[PDB]
Amino acid sequence: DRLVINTQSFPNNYWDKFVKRKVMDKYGEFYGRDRISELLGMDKAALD
Amino acid sequence: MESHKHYTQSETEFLLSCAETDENETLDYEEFVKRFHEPAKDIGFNVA
Repeated sequence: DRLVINTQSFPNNYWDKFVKRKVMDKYGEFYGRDRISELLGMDKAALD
Repeated sequence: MESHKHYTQSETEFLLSCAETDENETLDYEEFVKRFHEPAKDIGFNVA
């Protein structure tokens, strides 16, 4: 399951599609915004 | 100090000022901690 985090379709079946951003808010401040974003597979520049 | 990310700039600079260093612009954390952490332990426990 180390891989499913890098997978972009994280909880595809699980209806809370929202946990990537929840985790981003929870652990962004300490562990590095960019490092946590790359661990979770999402990209701030494309988001903006 | 800033890699720990629990310490703000004010706390970092206060610890810098309180810290004592030799001519090599270097400090010893063992001396620092034995000077300050252990004395605070029991008084802080009493306050708690």
